[PDB]
Amino acid sequence: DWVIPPINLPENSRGPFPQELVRIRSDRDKNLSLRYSVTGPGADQPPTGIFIINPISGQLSVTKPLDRELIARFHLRAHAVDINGNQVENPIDIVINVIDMNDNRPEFLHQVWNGSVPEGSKPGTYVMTVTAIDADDPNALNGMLRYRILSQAPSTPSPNMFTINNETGDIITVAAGLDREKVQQYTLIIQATDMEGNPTYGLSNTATAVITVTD
Ligand SMILES: [Ca+2]
Ligand SMILES: [Ca+2]
Ligand SMILES: [Ca+2]
Repeated sequence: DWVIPPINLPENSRGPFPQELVRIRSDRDKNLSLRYSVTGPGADQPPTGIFIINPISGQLSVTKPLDRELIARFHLRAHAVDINGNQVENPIDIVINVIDMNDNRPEFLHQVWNGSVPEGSKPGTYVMTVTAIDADDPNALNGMLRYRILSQAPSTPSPNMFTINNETGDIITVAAGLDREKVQQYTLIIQATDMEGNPTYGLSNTATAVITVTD
């Protein structure tokens, strides 16, 4: 059977509601006198009443701003009986996909990671891996994040003893001169702006790390 073309709607619509879309209707009204209704979540079920369908005509409409993070796609189903309450057309399916929008800053799991790194270690050594997550869609720039170190402290010897794999997020050293008696531990702030690190559309957020130099 031919399948009904999916309506794609982005969350956080700005109304006014009800918004207009498709007009699902049966060609029986060519002599008959139909009447419609919808079913399934958003219709006659939780959120009950988000998708309404003008009994007559068939305009299919949505009554509120949506959010992909609660329900991404809707599997509604339209029906049609004639005024003598028969049943002329088998219920047809309808899919309302909800498209992603970057409306979720990235969280960092632990807001305070900890770790160590040996005494005076050769550069490029691996110290620890911090990570973050983003509720927005993963195969999307709204869910693709990148990490960077905003600050280090103490500021000596070199005010940049570490680095962090912009993609995977594991701290690495690039400078030498680590001495647990000259500096027992470091405190770094870690940012993780999303949108593929994009600075003017990515939503940032932070967490910090304490690197304990091993003796
Ligand atoms: Ca949301
Ligand atoms: Ca985001
Ligand atoms: Ca989202």
